[PDB]
This record gives sequence, structure tokens and C-alpha cells, in this order.
Amino acid sequence: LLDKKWLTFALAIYTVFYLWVRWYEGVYGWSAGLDSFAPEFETYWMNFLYTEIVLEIVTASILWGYLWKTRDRNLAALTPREELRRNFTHLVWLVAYAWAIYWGASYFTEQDGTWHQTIVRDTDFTPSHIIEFYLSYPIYIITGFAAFIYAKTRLPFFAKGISLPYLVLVVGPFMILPNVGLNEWGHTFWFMEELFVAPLHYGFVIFGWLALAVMGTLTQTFYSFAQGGLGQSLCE
Amino acid sequence: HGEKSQAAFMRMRTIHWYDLSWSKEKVKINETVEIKGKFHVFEGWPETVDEPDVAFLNVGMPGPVFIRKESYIGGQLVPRSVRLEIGKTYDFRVVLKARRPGDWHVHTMMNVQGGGPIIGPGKWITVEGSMSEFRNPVTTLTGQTVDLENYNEGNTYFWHAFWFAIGVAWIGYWSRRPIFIPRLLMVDAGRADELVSATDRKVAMGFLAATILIVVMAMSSANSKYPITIPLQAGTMRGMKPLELPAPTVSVKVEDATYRVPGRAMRMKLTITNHGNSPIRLGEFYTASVRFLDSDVYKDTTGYPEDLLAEDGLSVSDNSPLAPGETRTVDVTASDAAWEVYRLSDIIYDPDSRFAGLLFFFDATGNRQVVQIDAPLIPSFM
Amino acid sequence: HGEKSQAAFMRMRTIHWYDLSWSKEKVKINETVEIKGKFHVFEGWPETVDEPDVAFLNVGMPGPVFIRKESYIGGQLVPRSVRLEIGKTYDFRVVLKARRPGDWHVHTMMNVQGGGPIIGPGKWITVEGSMSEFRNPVTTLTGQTVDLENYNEGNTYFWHAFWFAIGVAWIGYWSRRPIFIPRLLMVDAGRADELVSATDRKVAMGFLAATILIVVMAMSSANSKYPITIPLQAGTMRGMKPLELPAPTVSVKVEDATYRVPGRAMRMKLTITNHGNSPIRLGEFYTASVRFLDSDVYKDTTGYPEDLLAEDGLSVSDNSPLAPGETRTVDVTASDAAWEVYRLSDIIYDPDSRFAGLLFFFDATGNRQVVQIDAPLIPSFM
Ligand SMILES: CCCCCCCCCCCC(=O)OC[C@H](COP(=O)(O)OCC[N+](C)(C)C)OC(=O)CCCCCCCCCCC
Ligand SMILES: CCCCCCCCCC(=O)OC[C@H](COP(=O)(O)OCC[N+](C)(C)C)OC(=O)CCCCCCCCC
Ligand SMILES: CCCCCCCCCC(=O)OC[C@H](COP(=O)(O)OCC[N+](C)(C)C)OC(=O)CCCCCCCCC
Ligand SMILES: CCCCCC(=O)OC[C@H](COP(=O)(O)OCC[N+](C)(C)C)OC(=O)CCCCC
Ligand SMILES: CCCCCC(=O)OC[C@H](COP(=O)(O)OCC[N+](C)(C)C)OC(=O)CCCCC
Ligand SMILES: CCCCCCCCCC
Ligand SMILES: CCCCCCCCCC
Ligand SMILES: CCCCCCCCCC
Ligand SMILES: [Cu+2]
Ligand SMILES: [Cu+2]
Ligand SMILES: [Cu+2]
Ligand SMILES: [Cu+2]
Repeated sequence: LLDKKWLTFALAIYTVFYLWVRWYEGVYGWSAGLDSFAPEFETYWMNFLYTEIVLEIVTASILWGYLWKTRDRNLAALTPREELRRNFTHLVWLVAYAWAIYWGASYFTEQDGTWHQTIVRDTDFTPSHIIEFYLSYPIYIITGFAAFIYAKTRLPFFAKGISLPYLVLVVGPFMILPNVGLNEWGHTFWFMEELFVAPLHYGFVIFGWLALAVMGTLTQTFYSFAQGGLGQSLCE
Repeated sequence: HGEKSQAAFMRMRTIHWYDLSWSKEKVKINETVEIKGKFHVFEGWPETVDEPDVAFLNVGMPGPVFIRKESYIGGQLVPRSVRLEIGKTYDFRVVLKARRPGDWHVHTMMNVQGGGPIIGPGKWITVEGSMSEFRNPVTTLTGQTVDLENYNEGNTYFWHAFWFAIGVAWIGYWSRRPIFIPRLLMVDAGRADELVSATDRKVAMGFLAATILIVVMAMSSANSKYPITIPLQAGTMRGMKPLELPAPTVSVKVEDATYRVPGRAMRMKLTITNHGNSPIRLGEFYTASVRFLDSDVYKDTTGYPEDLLAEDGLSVSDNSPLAPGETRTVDVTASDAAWEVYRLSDIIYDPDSRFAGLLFFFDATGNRQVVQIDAPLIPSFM
Repeated sequence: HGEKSQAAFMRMRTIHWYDLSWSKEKVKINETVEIKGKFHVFEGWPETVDEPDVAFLNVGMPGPVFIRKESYIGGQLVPRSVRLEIGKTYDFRVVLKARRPGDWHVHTMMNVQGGGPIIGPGKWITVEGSMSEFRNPVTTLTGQTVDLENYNEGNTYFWHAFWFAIGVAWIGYWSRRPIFIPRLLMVDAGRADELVSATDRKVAMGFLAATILIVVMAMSSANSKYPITIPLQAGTMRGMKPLELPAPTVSVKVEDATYRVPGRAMRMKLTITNHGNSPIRLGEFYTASVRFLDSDVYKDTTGYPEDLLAEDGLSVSDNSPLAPGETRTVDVTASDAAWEVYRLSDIIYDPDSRFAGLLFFFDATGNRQVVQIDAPLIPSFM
């Protein structure tokens, strides 16, 4: 079996959900979504914010708790074929994390830029941010934490210790979410402008760099892949 | 649409827009709508807002639903940022061409280099038609007429696609062979020195030489075609001509100003001294895009937005004609639902509870005097 | 000599120098040459140049071929930086004493605290004699006359040579013994602790004590001699008196201004309205150190530099006398080789294609009016 069709679902769920989110914001961007004090904004975007925050907290709790509860206690007696299967599953998790990171840190963040050059900022909870800071960032945070937990609880290579590159790759991008406090503070007190390259935004830049720990993470996963099922073929 | 969120005192004391007019309320695609009026820079400019040494006359709209054909501050075109003087009154004019169908709330705004956006009154303008009909023809000094909607689009697409294809070709050439784990193991276990051998080096030399040559030849070709180019034109424009308004013949002293918390009314006591030689009557109080009118004195006929206009929102305790030379003290109440809808009552949250506004006095002949008032605004709870 | 490189629009709109005069064209060593004139600060000061809040009246010359004896802005001496107001006209005067023989291009320049050098017209001044004849006597408030060419030179040489000799003595004392490789090997192989032993420590103590004592005694001696000293005198000088020029009786509106690319001519259309009570005629257009004159109206007699003067470089379509009250529109062409020699045609490279200049109108009696013009400058290619 080895690599199964979970990869297709991992790609498709993010693609479909984010395409629907893009449709939703293209429909309710203007027309209940420009004025932050209109009653329709509260029903179409504040309700969206509340629902998504509750659902994100619940989903994170459920997913992380399930992954930690179903953790492999007897990792010592694990066959190499099953290790290869689990390595492929962890690679699927990493693919999902990469897709979520793309959607969160590129698509909706530069989309926040479109909005932060076309309309006058009205609040800290515009549609663009709600879709990005409080939906896509928590989604990729959940995916990254789930991937880290799965690696630690199923892969013997990633067990018996916390991987430093994996921890950086998982936590640094998370630090962008609390960095939103600097974004709002730096937009209301600092910089009475919409400059996208202002120093108020280097917080995302600093913690966007920490996603480069994916290189150390990926060489660690390559070594985990090539533990028993390394060969032969390769290097022979 | 970005106001009702800015501090009420900041909206009250930045820039006062008056004599606003809109040429049309409903336009077709490619039709022109002209926005005129005057804006006055408040003398008590808030200290956290930089003085309008560098200001830009902008339009508040949801993206390019209109294109700004022209904009004038003092009769002359202002495509760049301008310098405004605190205390001066300027007349402006913005010309917009309809581009996208729909109902758009068009604001006249001013952006300041160190204080952000100062949004004026917004008016709903309806655009009808189709976006496909929109044209933006421009004639260049080289003698060619181009449409700015699609000019250079094909060239941009071609060049970006070409360079993307070059990069993809490089990556794919290296990706035909196994990529990650065998190469990692070969580099780890002993010297690698086998994964990069000719003609890989020849291919890299070819890629480098071709890239440099293509860049050079493309630059030369883009020099031959379009032989006449200019840099981006930029720079703050000084010498904005202000209006030479006559000195007002009405002097108003504000003796305390209060607003109930909660409430939709603002009350102030004014000592009005009528100089000149005509009996005057207070007809309007404008504070922040909100016009409180006394219907018995003045009626609005310029199509001001209904949500910002209070036809009978101004009540004067004694609004009988004020004879010249006579000075009297009256109680003026400015009450309208706009005071709460546009959050002018949120000044209680502001760290500077002071207000500014415009008073308009009309005589029998109808000619009006613009007198400017500002005072601390004291909330009342008991 | 540092101009012809600055942006043409920056040279056109920073400072307009006019009424310039030079007392002498050829001087001997120790002789004085006086440069007078007026400079006007342009109202449309470019935004990337800081306002002349701190400005210094400098002289453009290849080093101290002259010494600046005196410089005045408004009649009073200005050895320090000064504050200038945008839009004001100041008269200046610089006195130079010849120091070095040769042919020197002397410019009158102004340095701005945030915009760099504003170079005015330069004139070739010949200096004859020998540099050995130059004297710069100065009388101090303590009652002694010194020559600034060699005052304190011997003392400076002595002290620097003495301290250099002390340092060389220290290094040589340590350099008598073997220096690098044996000492490196001794420090490496086991403890060194043999290369520094008494009386090396005694010599170091002596050097330290002697250095401190010599510094203290030298300071005390330099306190006894020259008992009266003052700190360096510095600080921007405010309150520069500007000229009280009468309001011009000529109003000129610029309706478009064009220059051919390539070309040596600049063409503009002006609507001149003659107020007052005298028929006027346009005689000169000054744009950036370049004077385009109409020989039929005005002739230069102040010895203006030939490369910057166009005796017949100004052509007016209708330069007949303009009766008072009459307004007419004329086509004015300013053509001279200076327009290309001083790269005023390089404004096409500038990011702000706008020009400024001075127009001089003369009546029958000869008295002149200075009117200032500025407008966008549009290149023409076809
Ligand atoms: C990592 C864990 C993430 C947790 C957060 C998830 C956020 C989900 C969206 C919040 C919606 C909200 O809050 O709004 C509720 C909206 C408000 O729209 P309405 O006025 O009812 O109009 C009619 C509804 N339309 C405008 C959408 C047509 O209505 C709803 O009930 C519908 C919400 C559907 C969400 C599920 C579909 C997602 C795409 C399919 C692939 C997964
Ligand atoms: C609406 C939310 C639905 C999320 C569904 C989560 C699925 C449960 C997670 C999980 O444990 O594994 C699912 C798959 C297949 O891996 P499994 O083998 O099931 O995982 C356990 C490994 N073990 C069987 C050897 C013990 O592993 C995967 O690759 C699934 C990737 C799912 C993409 C991440 C979605 C997260 C959105 C917030
Ligand atoms: C918010 C920012 C996160 C800060 C980063 C700190 C965590 C980084 C290191 C890390 O993840 O290790 C914690 C464990 C991994 O196993 P260990 O750290 O070895 O300890 C396991 C026992 N423990 C679950 C009680 C911790 O991983 C888990 O066991 C997590 C799964 C259990 C938590 C599920 C409940 C959470 C619901 C919201
Ligand atoms: C790899 C990222 C792909 C992002 C594509 C995207 O944002 O799609 C939205 C956009 C919306 O434009 P349009 O297709 O015209 O449909 C408009 C519907 N709304 C307004 C809701 C977006 O176009 C599509 O939906 C094309 C489908 C691409 C599938 C990968
Ligand atoms: C790594 C490079 C950081 C350089 C910081 C920077 O560009 O700041 C510009 C800003 C100058 O403000 P300015 O660009 O004039 O802002 C104009 C808009 N307002 C007045 C509303 C802020 O300076 C500061 O206020 C100090 C920044 C501290 C950085 C740790
Ligand atoms: C207004 C001047 C701002 C200067 C900022 C300097 C930033 C340097 C970062 C090390
Ligand atoms: C090392 C490559 C340098 C290329 C220089 C090309 C100059 C062309 C002038 C138009
Ligand atoms: C440790 C050496 C301090 C020297 C002080 C000398 C003071 C002299 C006063 C004129
Ligand atoms: Cu609006
Ligand atoms: Cu005002
Ligand atoms: Cu020179
Ligand atoms: Cu001038």
C-alpha cells in the first residue's frame, strides 16, 4: 500500500475550503463588509469571525488530543514496512502543512495587501484580516502542530527527542499570529499610512524566515525514511 | 466608509468641507461626474497629525470603480502631492469617469504625509452599464493613442511567461534525474563529485550565457522601440493658490459646549456680535461632515447626502434677525441621529474633548457669512 | 564648475541670482575683488531640498585661491550659517583677497543644510603675482598682530614631532631586541615570562609618568601663555534682512512651455498684463544662470560671463511697447548654445519637468520690473 489517497484529500480539502472562502469574500467584500458599523457587517463577518475562532479552537483540541492519545507506546517493535508507511503518512502531513502555509502566508496575506491599498482601514477586524489572521493562520498552525505531533508519536526517528528544525518550522510561523498585535499597534499608533513595507510589518518577516527550518526538517524526514527502507537501489 | 471609526475630535478638527456639489447622481459607463467644493484647513491642527506640508487630494471609493480623470486644488491640476497651509481655504474639483457598474459611496478625501486620511462627506453615485464598455484612451507625445486598460498587457504577459519558462526549464532539466534521497546519500557517503558532471557544466554555462545575452538584447530592442522615455514624474507641488475670502463680519464666542451621554444632541452657548450693516440669522452648523440646518433660515438645495444632512437639526433659542452692531447670547442645540450614527458621541472616548465647526449666518438678501468656532466639549451625565 | 551636472529643474528652481557685479576682473596678489548682487529664494522650493532654514553663503572656487575676507547677506556680516525665508529676496556681498596666481572661475554659491550646494554664475577672475607675497594679518583682542598664513605653524610642528619622537623612542626601545619569531616561540613553548623583566617595567613606568607629567605641564604652560581664550564661535544667525522690493506692476501667466528634443531653444507662451502707467517691453528672461536678452530692449553692461549671456537669445513675437492696462499674449523663444552647454536640455532626464525663471520688463524711462514665472516644461519630439 505505502502512499495512499490521503494526499488527494489533504490537497483537496484546503483547495475547496479556500476557494469557497475566496468566493465568500468576493461576494461580501463590498455590500455588507465595507462599513464596519453597519448591522449587516456584524451578521456577515463578525459572525464569521466568532464561528471560525470557535471551530478552530475545537478542531485544534480534537485533532491534537486524538493524535496524542493514539500515540504509539511500543515504538520499539515496529516493522520497517510499517515505518515506511508511517513515513509516507508524515510526508502527507508535511504536504498539507506546505499547502496551508502557502494559502495563509502568500495568498491571503498579499490579498490583505490589496485591501490595505484600496479601502480606508475601518477596524482591526476587516474581512481580509478575518479571512487571513484568524482563519488561514490558525489553520496552518493547526496543521503544523498536527504534523509535529504525528511525527513525534509515530516515527521512531522523531521520537526520543524534540527536533529543533521541526520545532522552529512549527512554532515560528505560529508566532506570526501573536505578531498581529504588532500589526494593529503599528497601524494605529505608528505609520499613519498604508505602506506594506513599513517596519511594523517586519514581525511577519522575522517569523516568516523561521519557515526556512523546513530544510532541516526535511533532511530529518529523509533520514527517517532511509532508516530501514533506505535500500537497496540507492547508493549501490 | 473608512470614517465613523476615526476619533470624533480628529474628524471635527482636521479639514472642513463645505460648498460641496456633485454634477451627477447616476452615470453610465465612460460618463463623467464632477465633484466640486471648498475645504478649510483648521487652525488648531491636532499635534499628532503632521501639518499638511505634503498632502494628496484623493478619492474615497472601493477601488477603481471610477478613474480619476482630473483633480484640481485652486484651479490647477494636482497629479502629485501638494503643500497646504494651516488656516487657508482652498477650492477643489475632482473629475471621475465611470468604470464599474454599481452603487458606490464616493468620498472626497485628503491624505496627509504624517497624519493619514481625512475623509470628507460621501455621496452614493450609481453607475450603470457594463465594465467591458469602459475605455481609457491616452495620446502620447510620440504620436500614438493607446488604451490604458490593456496597453502593454500582452508584452508584460509574454516576458513574465518567458522568464518563468526559462526557470522551469532549468529546474526540470535538473529534476529529470532522481532528486532528494539518492543525492543526499551520495553527498553524505563519501565525496559526491558524480552528481554534477559534464555536460551539466556545459548546460549551466549555456544557461548563464543565454540569460545574460537575452537580457542585453531585450534591453537593446526595448531601447530601439520606444526610443523616447521619461522617468516617473514625482515631487510635491508647492504654491497652491488659496481662496481670498473676505473677512467675516460676524464674531462668535463659544461659552461652553456640552453633549449628553448618552444622547444624540450637542448644545452650546454662543455670543454672536453682528458687525457690518445687515441683519443676520444663524442658518447652519457644520461640525464633521454633518450639517445641522435651521429650516426657517436656510434650506439645502445642492443634493447633500441625506444621512449627513439635518434639515431641522439646528435649534436656536433666539434666532430672530440680529441687527448690525447688536450682540446677543443664544443657546444653540445641534440634534440629529447622525450625531450617533457617525459616532460624534464617541468623542467621550477621545483623549482630547474639543470640537470645531463652521457656522453659517444668512442675511435677508441671502448672502452668507462663514464663521469658524472651536471650544472644549464637556460631556454631561447627570 | 560643479554645476552642469545638477538636475536642470533643480538649478532652475532653487535660487535666482541677478544684479550680479564683480568689482575687478584681473587682480594682483593681496588685492581685493568684491562680488555683489541679489538672490531670490524660489517659492516652489523642491521638496527633496530642505527649506533654507540653515544656509551658508559660500564661494565656489578651486580651494583658497582667494581668501573670503568678508561676506554679507542684507548688509550684515555672516561668518556663520544663516536662515533664509522661501520667497524672499536678499542682497549679498562677498569680498575676496587674491592669494594664488592663475585663472580662477569664481562662483557665488549657497549651501543648504538639507539640499547641498546651489551654485550661481561663475566668472573668470585672473590673479597675477606670486603666492609668496600673500599676507593675512589679523589683530587679536589681546593686542597682537599675527599673520594667519604661518601663525602657530612652528608650535604645531614642534608638538607633533615631539610626540612622534616619544612614540618612536618607545617602539625602538622595544625593537632593539629580536622582535617576532623568537618572541613568538618563547611565548608558545611554555610560559614566556622572560621577555618582559626589569628594567623593562621601570622603563614603562617612566614612560607613563613622563607622558602624564609632560601633558599636564604643557597644558599648564599653554594656560599661562595665552591666558585669554574663547571657544569656537558657531551658531545659525537668524533675522537676515530681506529686500523690500515694490510689488511688480506686471502680471505674467505662462500658457504652456516647450523645448525641442534635441534642440538649443525653449519656447513659451505668455499672457502679459501691464498695470501701472508706463509702456513696458520684455527685455530679459533668466532661467538658470543663463540670461536671454532682447538686444532691442536691453543691453548688458555689467560684464556678465559671455558663456552665460545671450545678447540676442530672447525673441518675442510681438515685443512692441505694452500700454498700461493692456493685456496681450506673445510667443517667447529663448534660444542659445548655453541651453545645451549647461545641460538645461537635460531636464528631460529629470523626474520633475518644471521650470522657473525671471522676466525683466523695461519701460521707456529704463526702470525695470522683475516678474517671476514658473510652469511645467513639456518636451517636444515630433
Ligand atoms: C482549522 C479549523 C477551521 C475552523 C473554521 C472554519 C470556518 C468555516 C466558515 C465560517 C462561516 C460563518 O461563520 O458564517 C456562516 C455563514 C454566513 O452566511 P449566510 O448569511 O448564512 O449566507 C448563506 C451562506 N453562504 C453565503 C456561505 C452561501 O452561513 C453558513 O452557515 C454557511 C457556512 C459554510 C461553511 C462550510 C463550507 C466550507 C467550504 C467547503 C470545504 C470545507
Ligand atoms: C475537517 C478536519 C479533518 C481532519 C482529518 C484528520 C484525519 C486524522 C489524522 C490522522 O491521524 O491520520 C489521518 C491520515 C492517515 O494517517 P493515519 O494512519 O490515519 O494516522 C495514524 C497513523 N497510524 C494509523 C499508524 C496510527 O493522515 C493524513 O495525512 C490526513 C491529513 C489531513 C489534512 C489535515 C487537515 C487539517 C485541517 C485543519
Ligand atoms: C501554543 C504554543 C506551543 C508551545 C510549544 C511547546 C511544545 C513544544 C514541544 C512539544 O510539543 O512537546 C509536548 C508534547 C510532546 O511530548 P513531550 O513533550 O515529550 O511530553 C508528552 C507529555 N505531554 C503531552 C504532557 C507533554 O506534545 C503533545 O503532547 C501535544 C499534544 C497534547 C496536547 C493536547 C491538548 C491541547 C488542546 C488545546
Ligand atoms: C493556486 C491558487 C489558486 C487560486 C485561484 C482563485 O483564487 O480562484 C478564484 C477565482 C475566482 O474567479 P472566477 O473563476 O471568475 O469565479 C468567481 C467566483 N468568486 C467571486 C466567488 C471567486 O478563480 C477561480 O475560481 C478559478 C478556479 C481555479 C481553481 C484552482
Ligand atoms: C530595519 C530597518 C528599520 C528602520 C526603521 C524605519 O524605517 O523607521 C522609520 C521611522 C520614521 O517615521 P516616518 O517614516 O516619517 O513615518 C511617517 C508616518 N508616521 C509619522 C505616522 C509614523 O522611524 C521611526 O519612527 C523609528 C523606527 C524604529 C525601528 C526599530
Ligand atoms: C526618523 C529616522 C529613523 C531612523 C531609523 C533607523 C533604523 C536603524 C535600524 C538599526
Ligand atoms: C560581463 C557582461 C557585461 C555586459 C555589458 C553589456 C554592455 C552593452 C551596452 C549597451
Ligand atoms: C592621576 C593623574 C591626575 C592628574 C590631575 C592633574 C590636575 C592638575 C590641575 C591643573
Ligand atoms: Cu463611504
Ligand atoms: Cu475649518
Ligand atoms: Cu566654475
Ligand atoms: Cu527666484
